[PDB]
Amino acid sequence: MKRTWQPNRRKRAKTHGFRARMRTPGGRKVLKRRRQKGRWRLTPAVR
Amino acid sequence: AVKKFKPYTPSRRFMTVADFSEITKTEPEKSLVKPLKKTGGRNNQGRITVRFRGGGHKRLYRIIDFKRWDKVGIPAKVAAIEYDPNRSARIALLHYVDGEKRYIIAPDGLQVGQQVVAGPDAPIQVGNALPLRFIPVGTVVHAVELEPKKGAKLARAAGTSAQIQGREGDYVILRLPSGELRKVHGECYATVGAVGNADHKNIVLGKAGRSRWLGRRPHVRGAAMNPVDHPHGGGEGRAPRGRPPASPWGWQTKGLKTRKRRKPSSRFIIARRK
RNA sequence: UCGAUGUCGGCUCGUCGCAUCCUGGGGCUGAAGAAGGUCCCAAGGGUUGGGCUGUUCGCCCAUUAAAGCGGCACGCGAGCU
RNA sequence: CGAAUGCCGGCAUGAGUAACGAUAAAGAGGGUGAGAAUCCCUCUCGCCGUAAGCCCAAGGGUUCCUACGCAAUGGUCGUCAGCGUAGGGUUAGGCGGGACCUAAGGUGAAGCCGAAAGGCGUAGCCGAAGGGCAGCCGGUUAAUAUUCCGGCCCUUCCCGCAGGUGCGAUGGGGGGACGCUCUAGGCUAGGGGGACCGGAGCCAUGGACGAGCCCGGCCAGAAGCGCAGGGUGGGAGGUAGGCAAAUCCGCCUCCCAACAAGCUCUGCGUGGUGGGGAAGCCCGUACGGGUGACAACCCCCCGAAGCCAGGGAGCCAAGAAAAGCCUCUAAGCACAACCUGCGGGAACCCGUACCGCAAACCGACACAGGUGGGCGGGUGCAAGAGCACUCAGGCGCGCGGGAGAACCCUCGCCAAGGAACUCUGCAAGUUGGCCCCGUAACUUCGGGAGAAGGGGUGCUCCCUGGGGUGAUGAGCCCCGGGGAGCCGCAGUGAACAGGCUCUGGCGACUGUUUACCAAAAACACAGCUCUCUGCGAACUCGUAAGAGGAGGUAUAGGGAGCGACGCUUGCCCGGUGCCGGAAGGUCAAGGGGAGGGGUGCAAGCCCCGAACCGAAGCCCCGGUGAACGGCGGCCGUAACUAUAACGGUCCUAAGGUAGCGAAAUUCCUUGUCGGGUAAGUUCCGACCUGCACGAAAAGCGUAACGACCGGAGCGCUGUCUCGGCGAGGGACCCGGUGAAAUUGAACUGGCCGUGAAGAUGCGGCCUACCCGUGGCAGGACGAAAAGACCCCGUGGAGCUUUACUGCAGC
RNA sequence: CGAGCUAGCCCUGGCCAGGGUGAAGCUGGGGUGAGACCCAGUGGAGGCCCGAACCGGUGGGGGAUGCAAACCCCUCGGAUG
RNA sequence: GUGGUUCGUGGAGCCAUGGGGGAAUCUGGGCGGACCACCGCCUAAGGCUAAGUACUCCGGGUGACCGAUAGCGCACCAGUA
RNA sequence: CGGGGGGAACCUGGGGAACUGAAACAUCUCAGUACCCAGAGGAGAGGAAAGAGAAAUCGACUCCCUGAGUAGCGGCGAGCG
RNA sequence: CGCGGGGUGGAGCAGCCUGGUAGCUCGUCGGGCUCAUAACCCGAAGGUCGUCGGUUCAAAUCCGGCCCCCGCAACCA
RNA sequence: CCGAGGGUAGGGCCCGUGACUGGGGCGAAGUCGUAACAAGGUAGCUGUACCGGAAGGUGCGGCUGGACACC
RNA sequence: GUGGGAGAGGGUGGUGGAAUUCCCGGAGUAGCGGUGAAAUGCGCAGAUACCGGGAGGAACGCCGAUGGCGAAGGCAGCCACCUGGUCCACCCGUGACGCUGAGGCGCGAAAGCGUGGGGAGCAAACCGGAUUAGAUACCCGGGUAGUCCACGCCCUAAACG
Ligand SMILES: [Mg+2]
Ligand SMILES: [Mg+2]
Ligand SMILES: [Mg+2]
Ligand SMILES: [Mg+2]
Ligand SMILES: [Mg+2]
Ligand SMILES: [Mg+2]
Ligand SMILES: [Mg+2]
Ligand SMILES: [Mg+2]
Ligand SMILES: [Mg+2]
Ligand SMILES: [Mg+2]
Ligand SMILES: [Mg+2]
Ligand SMILES: [Mg+2]
Ligand SMILES: [Mg+2]
Ligand SMILES: [Mg+2]
Ligand SMILES: [Mg+2]
Ligand SMILES: [Mg+2]
Ligand SMILES: [Mg+2]
Ligand SMILES: [Mg+2]
Ligand SMILES: [Mg+2]
Ligand SMILES: [Mg+2]
Ligand SMILES: [Mg+2]
Ligand SMILES: [Mg+2]
Ligand SMILES: [Mg+2]
Ligand SMILES: [Mg+2]
Ligand SMILES: [Mg+2]
Ligand SMILES: [Mg+2]
Ligand SMILES: [Mg+2]
Ligand SMILES: [Mg+2]
Ligand SMILES: [Mg+2]
Ligand SMILES: [Mg+2]
Ligand SMILES: [Mg+2]
Ligand SMILES: [Mg+2]
Ligand SMILES: [Mg+2]
Ligand SMILES: [Mg+2]
Ligand SMILES: [Mg+2]
Ligand SMILES: [Mg+2]
Ligand SMILES: [Mg+2]
Ligand SMILES: [Mg+2]
Ligand SMILES: [Mg+2]
Ligand SMILES: [Mg+2]
Ligand SMILES: [Mg+2]
Ligand SMILES: [Mg+2]
Ligand SMILES: [Mg+2]
Ligand SMILES: [Mg+2]
Ligand SMILES: [Mg+2]
Ligand SMILES: [Mg+2]
Ligand SMILES: [Mg+2]
Ligand SMILES: [Mg+2]
Ligand SMILES: [Mg+2]
Ligand SMILES: [Mg+2]
Ligand SMILES: [Mg+2]
Ligand SMILES: [Mg+2]
Ligand SMILES: [Mg+2]
Ligand SMILES: [Mg+2]
Ligand SMILES: [Mg+2]
Ligand SMILES: [Mg+2]
Ligand SMILES: [Mg+2]
Ligand SMILES: [Mg+2]
Ligand SMILES: [Mg+2]
Ligand SMILES: [Mg+2]
Ligand SMILES: [Mg+2]
Ligand SMILES: [Mg+2]
Ligand SMILES: [Mg+2]
Ligand SMILES: [Mg+2]
Ligand SMILES: [Mg+2]
Ligand SMILES: [Mg+2]
Ligand SMILES: [Mg+2]
Ligand SMILES: [Mg+2]
Ligand SMILES: [Mg+2]
Ligand SMILES: [Mg+2]
Ligand SMILES: [Mg+2]
Ligand SMILES: [Mg+2]
Ligand SMILES: [Mg+2]
Ligand SMILES: [Mg+2]
Ligand SMILES: [Mg+2]
Ligand SMILES: [Mg+2]
Ligand SMILES: [Mg+2]
Ligand SMILES: [Mg+2]
Ligand SMILES: [Mg+2]
Ligand SMILES: [Mg+2]
Ligand SMILES: [Mg+2]
Ligand SMILES: [Mg+2]
Ligand SMILES: [Mg+2]
Ligand SMILES: [Mg+2]
Ligand SMILES: [Mg+2]
Ligand SMILES: [Mg+2]
Ligand SMILES: [Mg+2]
Ligand SMILES: [Mg+2]
Ligand SMILES: [Mg+2]
Ligand SMILES: [Mg+2]
Ligand SMILES: [Mg+2]
Ligand SMILES: [Mg+2]
Ligand SMILES: [Mg+2]
Ligand SMILES: [Mg+2]
Ligand SMILES: [Mg+2]
Ligand SMILES: [Mg+2]
Ligand SMILES: [Mg+2]
Ligand SMILES: [Mg+2]
Ligand SMILES: [Mg+2]
Ligand SMILES: [Mg+2]
Ligand SMILES: [Mg+2]
Ligand SMILES: [Mg+2]
Ligand SMILES: [Mg+2]
Ligand SMILES: [Mg+2]
Ligand SMILES: [Mg+2]
Ligand SMILES: [Mg+2]
Ligand SMILES: [Mg+2]
Ligand SMILES: [Mg+2]
Ligand SMILES: [Mg+2]
Ligand SMILES: [Mg+2]
Ligand SMILES: [Mg+2]
Ligand SMILES: [Mg+2]
Ligand SMILES: [Mg+2]
Ligand SMILES: [Mg+2]
Ligand SMILES: [Mg+2]
Ligand SMILES: [Mg+2]
Ligand SMILES: [Mg+2]
Ligand SMILES: [Mg+2]
Ligand SMILES: [Mg+2]
Ligand SMILES: [Mg+2]
Ligand SMILES: [Mg+2]
Ligand SMILES: [Mg+2]
Ligand SMILES: [Mg+2]
Ligand SMILES: [Mg+2]
Ligand SMILES: [Mg+2]
Ligand SMILES: [Mg+2]
Ligand SMILES: [Mg+2]
Ligand SMILES: [Mg+2]
Ligand SMILES: [Mg+2]
Ligand SMILES: [Mg+2]
Ligand SMILES: [Mg+2]
Ligand SMILES: [Mg+2]
Ligand SMILES: [Mg+2]
Ligand SMILES: [Mg+2]
Ligand SMILES: [Mg+2]
Ligand SMILES: [Mg+2]
Ligand SMILES: [Mg+2]
Ligand SMILES: [Mg+2]
Ligand SMILES: [Mg+2]
Ligand SMILES: [Mg+2]
Ligand SMILES: [Mg+2]
Ligand SMILES: [Mg+2]
Ligand SMILES: [Mg+2]
Ligand SMILES: [Mg+2]
Ligand SMILES: [Mg+2]
Ligand SMILES: [Mg+2]
Ligand SMILES: [Mg+2]
Ligand SMILES: [Mg+2]
Ligand SMILES: [Mg+2]
Ligand SMILES: [Mg+2]
Ligand SMILES: [Mg+2]
Ligand SMILES: [Mg+2]
Ligand SMILES: [Mg+2]
Ligand SMILES: [Mg+2]
Ligand SMILES: [Mg+2]
Ligand SMILES: [Mg+2]
Ligand SMILES: [Mg+2]
Ligand SMILES: [Mg+2]
Ligand SMILES: [Mg+2]
Ligand SMILES: [Mg+2]
Ligand SMILES: [Mg+2]
Repeated sequence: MKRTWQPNRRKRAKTHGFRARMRTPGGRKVLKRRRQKGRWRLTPAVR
Repeated sequence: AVKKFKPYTPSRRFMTVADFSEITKTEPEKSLVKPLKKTGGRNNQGRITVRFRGGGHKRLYRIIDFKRWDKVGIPAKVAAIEYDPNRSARIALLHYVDGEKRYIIAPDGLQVGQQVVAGPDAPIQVGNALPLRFIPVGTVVHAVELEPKKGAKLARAAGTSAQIQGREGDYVILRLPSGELRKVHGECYATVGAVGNADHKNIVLGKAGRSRWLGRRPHVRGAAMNPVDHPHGGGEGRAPRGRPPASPWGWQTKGLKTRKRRKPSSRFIIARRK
């Protein structure tokens, strides 16, 4: 039956993207935390 | 007057369609005078601020002329009477001698082919438009400005009209289609006649779906809802209203007068429909 | 027994008690015969089909030698419903 | 450390157990190899064929191709692979995106708002599966190809030359530019037939050398033409509108055309030309290469939903924008610039392999699930994308071999009976397509209706009607009509394809719902009523700005009940709510300063503070029932008896009207009577003693409708009496792979006792050699879930209100 | 941090074999003082009918350490709204 | 009308200020806990100002700190799979 | 010419909870804590008396000790201080 | 069993709360008006207050027991 | 072939009959009122509508088959 | 036919004044209404009676008759338009063209009905006051359908001379 992951490469980038985060103070913090933790990807990689 | 159908379906029986024989044009509208529009019921927050709205036919918005006065004195000939989906009434196409085209909301008994003018000058004849001060008392009248040079607000809807009871100072006394009695300023343009398509009130939607075409979505009663949702709901196997009847937001809906008290507008009203 | 002992009825499969419905055997009778009454012995076997109701029960139809009453976590849901 | 259903890890038990993932299906021969049911090749057999074939978009990301590999991955095996290692492989001015347009939305000079972060917002900008734009047919590679090659077309920039013209834009105007259903004429795609054209070969097994059989009979193609279409009037005058300017467009008038007549654009066709080009046979292929050939290359018919395309009609719910494009003028320039034609040159970035209904995507899996667009051939059956078989193509579903128990699942059939089964005909069965005959109550006249019930149904020969395309002719195709016959149990001969009727309840109806235990009588619904709302509307969201409402304006918009339609919807305004009420009463801050206090020598400073004036609200006065709601008790009475039209008396704000009533409501109750049945707690019809119906939380009906729920009959049945047999897939046996919950340890019997009250484990007695396999579930108070019920906890949470106390709002 | 599931709305595209029924209108005849009307033809309406795709999810069986954390078979609802 | 202080409206001053009213310049103004007198303190409505203080990404030194189930989550290519 | 953004913790400022405690709970506590925002730096804040507050006394600010769990504050409760 | 109100001239109601006295309508009886009857007028009569205890000086009145009456409740199971 | 008739299916009409139900007729002396007959004590009757135990009342319109004081 | 007549004959559109009700304004005070008598009601929150203003609906006083017109039902302020019947005069035309009329068609007071409007006065039903034994009546105070208009039905009557 239809499930919860229906990948679409564009939806991913406008949602969890890098300029998405950068646009909002909640999201700038997301990067901040992610970066401070030493995360290898700061933001999902989408092809 | 009101097309009716044989009942070759259920809901074809009581269904009733407007008589369109008034329509002289169809499938325009003058492509120069109209943009598009949209909404959803939702406001700029993405939020439903008016419930039960959406679906319903695509519509082009015919731009129409609620100031007749910017054009004082230039007559115009009535080219067509066509179908405005954005209102109860029908719009009249009029070509001015200016060569300018405008839409007007079409009065009952406005003939395609006749001439209309607007200004203090004007003959008191259907379709013309004047300052209120220059219309003779008793004249029934429609598309009225509430304030000078601000556009036609009052009596625009199919079959509506208004009446001049008298005159007081800079103000004339008007009976509105509500029946309320109001003082409107002398200088306010108004166009003589009633609005027509009067038979509007007699159409019978007749099936559910036809209510959807007008973009009205279903209306669910508090009465059948749970308490989170509405002041009427729960406990069921039905229930009376169990309290004085309320809106979803909780204020009372039979009798409560919601007009603000301290409005300056108040010293310009004399009566009741609200 | 609440860190679970699934609850009515039906179906299936039974098994047991006897305070015996039938059949066998008896005493008494207000037992002429036939047929009953009532009590005694007796658990070997047997104890119908159907209408109504979820019903157990009960009422009813048509038969029967008879159309017994109880126990088994109101026997039986790691057997079904 | 021994316990925490402890934590982390290791290893046991179940156990060689269950499974090994669609019942489309396999067999052999040969090859390779250490090793073969499982890899390769052939032959045979089966499965898909509106697909299980082919193409596109997502998404995936090297899975593609080839060589060498087999440890793991693969539910077995693997010599194979989507797996390991390595090497190769994706080629574009024209296909898709971008150096174009704008849509919702987003963002946002201006501006607005907000403690901060930020929210908004005209224009602009961004944003596409929409608008716009120039490539078609072959061939080639192990692997890409409208990308490379061959062939024939085309577009935009730059520069030049020639000719032409008031040139000129971001500004004006036109256009772009539009719905749904039905649909004309002509074409094309595709398809069938041909006695005609081309072709290896074939005569089998009784017959056939044949107008036999089998295979093929096309594809792209500028200009020109031809056919079918789309679009489209011409000229002058006047002009005050299209925020400047127009010569353009709008409007008025005059003059010829009504017509594609022209001009113009597009479809097909034909086109110089380029290219394909079967069976079969030989060879050799994860595959496809020679020949067949010098291939043929044509007629007829069927025919789109595609094309001409902005076609046509009808209807109402009334059906994007912006650029490209054309025009018009403005500055500015008229050397320029633009326009047309020709010519040279210039033409960037990114995608391009492969999977794609799936073993490569979403589902932890090589998961019976889910996934958008296009093509999707043949025959037969009324049609069809249905169904059966079948082409191209693809597959036999990555454990097998046997056996032929119980039992299970899926399926076939049955004497006599026919619902007796059972909560219930649940389930199965009957019915079944088409044509013709025929068809009731009732009805809102449409319906009810496929009502019901019937008859027909194939093959052959004979005569005949109209249509299409040709010609008004044959031939091909379509729709028929009448007559005589043959065969079987049977002609919708297989497959797909309603069982019907009577009658109640509830909801008018089509719709909607608890994703994943309820599809309903619940919600919605047209429609009725009340109520608010004069427009900077009420209402909603927001702190605001702002927005929705609505670019709407009372024939509108918001709230609330009711719920098609019919006939109706009674009485009560005492309480509550709302509505109205310019008096009155009370009432907060404030105004007022009678009088009183502190202190100071004092001038003073300072603190109280009564009268009285002083909102909303409340009180008070009314109103108001499709506002919250509410609509009696006891006692007597008629010349049989009964019963009470009638009276009496208490209380009320007023005492339940009409309808209906043992009801989706009736406790007593299986009320009583009638009906149906041999028998009826249900069902239907009555009565009325309505525990405890009753009129928009509507009353009573109502044709039609319903996967709703109840009752009854016909038909038919394995539902049953009552079982039997048969099929296949498991189950069993053999080889390969091999889990799980659970598990204090076990050397784990019956009875009668006992015991924390239900003992394998204590007492007595009885019985009992050791160990398994297939089976059934009585027991281990069997597994699972720290019982959801119940109570406890001064535990939570959702909900309500005339609980308390705040807050928003007003 | 989430509307890549699910709910509603907005913008822009697409899909719905085949059959059946035969509304208004139009035309013609009848009718009449003129009508309403009637009949025949044409016509092609509809939250109309049957039924694939598609969308569902009625009843029953199977599954229940599943093929599957909602599946499978049979049947069944809608199918121009 | 509130906030701060130990100050929760209390006899509630002080410091601060959202609203209303609203001065003076040394004989002027603030304070010593309501207010008054006396007696004292101090000079608001402009600004800057080292050091003594806080902390530990980083470098060092030290440990009756751990020794791979410890010690950081990471002794190991870990904020990784 | 300058600004913008980043920095483990530390600092100032704008805003600012609840569980909890009070063995229920409103004032009160937790607590101006957590957290969000803006700013600053290697520190930051503060700072040169319209101060204290009884002595005719001390002299800017900050940090430690003590004063002191004192003065007080408080459903005069819990507790705060 | 449970909670709540109740029982008073023939009928139907007050009175009891807060002790001292029994009241209102109808009916009944006597008289009147009328041919007559009812209506109507004038007069009367009738009750130990469910019952049995108890409290007080005194009980329809306040307390208890039994008998009845109406109402309410009987849920999770 | 047609054919008495039999059988299956669906209609029409007519009779009988049915819990109960509706009103009607009739019945020496039942209960309730007084509608009508005299201006019948509200003139009557009337079609229609609503209401009421009952006769009846009231609305609207109609008919006469109803009308010596007095303002 | 010609010429002339009377008339609330019918349909459409307008329009006038009296009065009633309500609203506003002024003035003014203690009652008003109503009956058989009263009460309910209305009134010091300023009624009634008076003047001024405005809104709205219905019906047309005198003329009016004991009259006119129409087939009937029916028809009454004024004006215009469209239109029916009918009488008189003259003897001009046609030349029995007549009468009646089962069916059919049409009209048809009031009430009633449907969908809209409109709603002042009136007023079934309803409520209250009074009368009565009682009163679901008569009288009085309120009062909704209806009364009016458009369209569409219904088709009755002491539709009577
Ligand atoms: Mg997941
Ligand atoms: Mg995408
Ligand atoms: Mg890295
Ligand atoms: Mg937003
Ligand atoms: Mg609703
Ligand atoms: Mg609900
Ligand atoms: Mg919510
Ligand atoms: Mg609520
Ligand atoms: Mg409620
Ligand atoms: Mg409930
Ligand atoms: Mg209820
Ligand atoms: Mg338990
Ligand atoms: Mg257990
Ligand atoms: Mg015995
Ligand atoms: Mg004997
Ligand atoms: Mg025995
Ligand atoms: Mg029983
Ligand atoms: Mg029996
Ligand atoms: Mg049991
Ligand atoms: Mg079970
Ligand atoms: Mg059971
Ligand atoms: Mg068990
Ligand atoms: Mg221990
Ligand atoms: Mg466990
Ligand atoms: Mg093992
Ligand atoms: Mg085993
Ligand atoms: Mg096995
Ligand atoms: Mg397999
Ligand atoms: Mg070999
Ligand atoms: Mg096929
Ligand atoms: Mg490969
Ligand atoms: Mg291997
Ligand atoms: Mg393997
Ligand atoms: Mg460029
Ligand atoms: Mg753009
Ligand atoms: Mg923004
Ligand atoms: Mg695009
Ligand atoms: Mg392109
Ligand atoms: Mg190609
Ligand atoms: Mg064909
Ligand atoms: Mg031969
Ligand atoms: Mg060609
Ligand atoms: Mg011009
Ligand atoms: Mg201009
Ligand atoms: Mg060609
Ligand atoms: Mg067209
Ligand atoms: Mg055309
Ligand atoms: Mg030009
Ligand atoms: Mg110039
Ligand atoms: Mg490629
Ligand atoms: Mg699939
Ligand atoms: Mg597909
Ligand atoms: Mg594959
Ligand atoms: Mg994958
Ligand atoms: Mg899964
Ligand atoms: Mg597999
Ligand atoms: Mg799959
Ligand atoms: Mg997968
Ligand atoms: Mg699909
Ligand atoms: Mg077929
Ligand atoms: Mg197709
Ligand atoms: Mg098929
Ligand atoms: Mg096997
Ligand atoms: Mg077998
Ligand atoms: Mg049989
Ligand atoms: Mg039979
Ligand atoms: Mg039963
Ligand atoms: Mg069935
Ligand atoms: Mg019938
Ligand atoms: Mg049939
Ligand atoms: Mg035959
Ligand atoms: Mg044959
Ligand atoms: Mg043809
Ligand atoms: Mg079939
Ligand atoms: Mg069928
Ligand atoms: Mg029933
Ligand atoms: Mg329904
Ligand atoms: Mg629902
Ligand atoms: Mg659920
Ligand atoms: Mg569900
Ligand atoms: Mg359903
Ligand atoms: Mg379901
Ligand atoms: Mg707000
Ligand atoms: Mg708008
Ligand atoms: Mg309802
Ligand atoms: Mg209902
Ligand atoms: Mg009511
Ligand atoms: Mg009543
Ligand atoms: Mg009330
Ligand atoms: Mg009141
Ligand atoms: Mg009230
Ligand atoms: Mg006052
Ligand atoms: Mg003193
Ligand atoms: Mg007040
Ligand atoms: Mg009152
Ligand atoms: Mg008697
Ligand atoms: Mg009953
Ligand atoms: Mg019964
Ligand atoms: Mg009941
Ligand atoms: Mg009962
Ligand atoms: Mg019944
Ligand atoms: Mg009810
Ligand atoms: Mg109600
Ligand atoms: Mg009913
Ligand atoms: Mg019904
Ligand atoms: Mg349905
Ligand atoms: Mg249903
Ligand atoms: Mg069987
Ligand atoms: Mg042993
Ligand atoms: Mg024991
Ligand atoms: Mg022992
Ligand atoms: Mg067992
Ligand atoms: Mg057990
Ligand atoms: Mg527990
Ligand atoms: Mg407590
Ligand atoms: Mg609690
Ligand atoms: Mg979505
Ligand atoms: Mg079709
Ligand atoms: Mg069709
Ligand atoms: Mg159709
Ligand atoms: Mg349909
Ligand atoms: Mg789907
Ligand atoms: Mg199902
Ligand atoms: Mg589903
Ligand atoms: Mg099972
Ligand atoms: Mg449907
Ligand atoms: Mg269907
Ligand atoms: Mg269809
Ligand atoms: Mg639609
Ligand atoms: Mg404070
Ligand atoms: Mg306090
Ligand atoms: Mg203080
Ligand atoms: Mg001084
Ligand atoms: Mg001073
Ligand atoms: Mg100060
Ligand atoms: Mg001081
Ligand atoms: Mg002091
Ligand atoms: Mg000082
Ligand atoms: Mg360090
Ligand atoms: Mg470690
Ligand atoms: Mg170690
Ligand atoms: Mg670790
Ligand atoms: Mg702070
Ligand atoms: Mg606490
Ligand atoms: Mg506590
Ligand atoms: Mg608590
Ligand atoms: Mg604090
Ligand atoms: Mg510093
Ligand atoms: Mg504190
Ligand atoms: Mg007497
Ligand atoms: Mg309960
Ligand atoms: Mg009378
Ligand atoms: Mg009388
Ligand atoms: Mg009388
Ligand atoms: Mg009356
Ligand atoms: Mg006249
Ligand atoms: Mg003559
Ligand atoms: Mg003659
Ligand atoms: Mg009439
Ligand atoms: Mg009338
Ligand atoms: Mg009288």
